[PDB]
Amino acid sequence: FREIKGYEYQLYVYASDKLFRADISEDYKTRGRKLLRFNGPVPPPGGSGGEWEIIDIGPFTQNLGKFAVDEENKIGQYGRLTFNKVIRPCMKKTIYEN
Amino acid sequence: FREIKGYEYQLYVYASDKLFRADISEDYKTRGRKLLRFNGPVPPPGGSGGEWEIIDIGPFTQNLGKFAVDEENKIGQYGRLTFNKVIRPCMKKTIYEN
Repeated sequence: FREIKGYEYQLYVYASDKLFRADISEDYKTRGRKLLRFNGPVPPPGGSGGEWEIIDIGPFTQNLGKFAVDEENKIGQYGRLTFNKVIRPCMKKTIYEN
Repeated sequence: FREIKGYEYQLYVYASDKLFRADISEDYKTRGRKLLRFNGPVPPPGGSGGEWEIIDIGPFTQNLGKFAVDEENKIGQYGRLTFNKVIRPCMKKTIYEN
């Protein structure tokens, strides 16, 4: 916990006049960067703090993991994957209407 | 801010015995789900809290946005995009070595 492994940056980015969410990893030692997420268009953030909480890892959460693996298998970036389980911590963010 | 637009779930998921980070959106009204991120393998989370902070939107952050758009243009999910700007809030997470 003394040695840094890397960073993750989460951005709201306007491109072609539409708003996207993008996540970027940056390795500490090599400075190498990777795009992890780029989705939208998304609503602009409110001037107040987002609402987020850790949720349990019961059946609903396990099912989100199954969904994620099923959707990733349609993409194929990592070959054919077999879902094992979701572990703690799981986070839920609630996005409110303007 | 009274009406919910949807939720976002952030998971650590084991698939084929490797650990990935996955993010899922869930629309409130339709319950429709989308995979937004699935990357790894990633280190397992520590038993303590992750370290995260909001950072300014100066040149370094603008450059992360340019990177994100350049990388998304190599994917093409949204056509050819033109970077405009990164807006607040931008978040930085530090991932420490085990």
